[PDB]
Amino acid sequence: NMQEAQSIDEIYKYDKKQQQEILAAKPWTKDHHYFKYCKISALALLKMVMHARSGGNLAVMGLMLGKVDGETMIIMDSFALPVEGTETRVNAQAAAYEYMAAYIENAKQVGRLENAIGWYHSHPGYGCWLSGINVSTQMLNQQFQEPFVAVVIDPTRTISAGKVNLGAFRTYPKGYKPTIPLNKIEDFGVHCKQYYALEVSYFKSSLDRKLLELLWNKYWVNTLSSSSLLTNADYTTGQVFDLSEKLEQSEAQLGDKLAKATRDSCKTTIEAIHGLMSQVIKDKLFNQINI
Amino acid sequence: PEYLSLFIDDKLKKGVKGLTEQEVETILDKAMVLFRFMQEKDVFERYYKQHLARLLTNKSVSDDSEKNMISKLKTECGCQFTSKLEGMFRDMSISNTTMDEFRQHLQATGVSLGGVDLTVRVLTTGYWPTQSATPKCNIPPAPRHAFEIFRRFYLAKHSGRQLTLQHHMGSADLNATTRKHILQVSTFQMTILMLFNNREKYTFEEIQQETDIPERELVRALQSLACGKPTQRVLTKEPKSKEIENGHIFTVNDQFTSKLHRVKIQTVAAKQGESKVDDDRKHEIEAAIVRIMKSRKKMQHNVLVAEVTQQLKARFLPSPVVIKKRIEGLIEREYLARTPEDRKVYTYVA
Repeated sequence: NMQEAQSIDEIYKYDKKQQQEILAAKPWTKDHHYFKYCKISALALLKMVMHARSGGNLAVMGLMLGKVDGETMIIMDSFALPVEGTETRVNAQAAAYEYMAAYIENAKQVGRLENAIGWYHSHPGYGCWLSGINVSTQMLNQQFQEPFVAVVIDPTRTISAGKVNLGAFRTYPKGYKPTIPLNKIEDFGVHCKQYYALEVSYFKSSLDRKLLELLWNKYWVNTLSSSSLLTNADYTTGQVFDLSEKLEQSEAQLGDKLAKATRDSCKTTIEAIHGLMSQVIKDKLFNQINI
Repeated sequence: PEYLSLFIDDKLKKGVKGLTEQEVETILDKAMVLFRFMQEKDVFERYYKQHLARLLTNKSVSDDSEKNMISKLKTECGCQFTSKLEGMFRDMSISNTTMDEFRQHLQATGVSLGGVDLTVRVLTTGYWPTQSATPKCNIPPAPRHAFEIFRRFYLAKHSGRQLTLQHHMGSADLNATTRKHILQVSTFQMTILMLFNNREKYTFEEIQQETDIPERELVRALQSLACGKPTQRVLTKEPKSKEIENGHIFTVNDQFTSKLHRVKIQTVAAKQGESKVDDDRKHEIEAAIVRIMKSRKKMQHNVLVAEVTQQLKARFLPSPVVIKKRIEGLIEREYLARTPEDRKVYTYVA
């Protein structure tokens, strides 16, 4: 069951005509919040993470390759740049651009049919947000290269907490505003009203899943007995709290959001039913032997 | 600014010409508005210190005019330097009141060694400028005992402090020879004459052996006691020469000459005033610059000052004043140009 292109690998197709039609029509010119979804390949995340950690506490960055399907940015590769940078400020003077177009020209022959879809930057341990000059960077990147998104990575937070600190951001055009609050400015920038985040999800290939499932498990009291359904109790409480506001906004709209709210609630209920199933299978495995 | 301080000192020194306070206060208003368009008041106030150090002598000022001008300066300047000049004035006033108290104590409890007049004018160390560690010139017996009893009195009352008597500055008079003439000497000359007294035929090496006379500032006094004296001609040396190295023998002579009974050698004050930090300053500048760009830590208004001095290993190198001036001059463009009204956002951790 590998020769056929399943629903998992169907995203690995680069249709030149469809992308050309999308880039010619330009539906994003009218709707400012046109893009919402950001799908990212696994290996891009891997290369990004290893490049961020290889530089240590020095900021590193690169250009990513991908396409756009409707309102979803599908990124299929990451790439490193030969730049010199400090903890907070970088230049990318000439070496990056001497290894940017040359890399594209080289990749045109190996089989890489993708083009520039955005850039990722590593912020070492000071949040996932668009800086005061990075917002202008995405300003002039989007003003002429409309299919585009800025990716921000925190290496220190990911390496310490254990969760991927990834953020996909796009900015509003100058003039589109819709005194600063004290809760949306610490997790964002001082120009938080000038940019918004996009939902981020990842995809992989069928052979990737097959290799992962046979790589190494052990994980008997590491996964099969790990206080499941309980470790993310704070996550579930936060989710069940914000579904209240989601449903109340949906009801106000009724007096569409409701499908999104139902999907959001279904995700949590399915996750915790999976936790219950794991607990039940553990009970049937260990407790009920040798009565 | 040195010129402005010179002009202010010259105008305030001689209040006979234009004793009206209106013209003086209009001059001070002009000086204040001229200083307003200018900056860098640190050199301005260190020059104030230099001129007022060489107030230590006879007042020859108006006092209340200085109080008025310093009050009008503090109205628009603030604290620290204005407060230390207020400390100057408060120190002088409390010194004169303590002198009055000591005189009252001497009158109440009679002390024979208090017959000599004492005009102790103790100062403070945290506000007044410092010159050096000062020498340890020997004190004659009677002044030594008078200062000892004054020290004993001052260790009483309010305790917790000592008095390190200096010798760089001071005004004294002495009765000499024949009509008795009153001469004016300044500390070192007093001890030199006292040593001359008990035995004649005293040479320079003998004086230098047991007086702890200074080395660098000795040059000014050595060429002031002779080599260009006025018509008074109180004392001369038999080795008449421009330079006197080691063995010029001094002699005591009557030399009555002038009939004036208040001959003074204050003229030496009118002529004695005439006439590697590179690596340290480079290191300080580089440290300040790397601290201001590198830190970028979350601050509101003061924790940045804490972390910058935390980063350094040795102290007195930070010197928070340089951080203050750097962050003050750092507002010229976008970076560190945040709102004074709400000093909350400071690029946070970026």
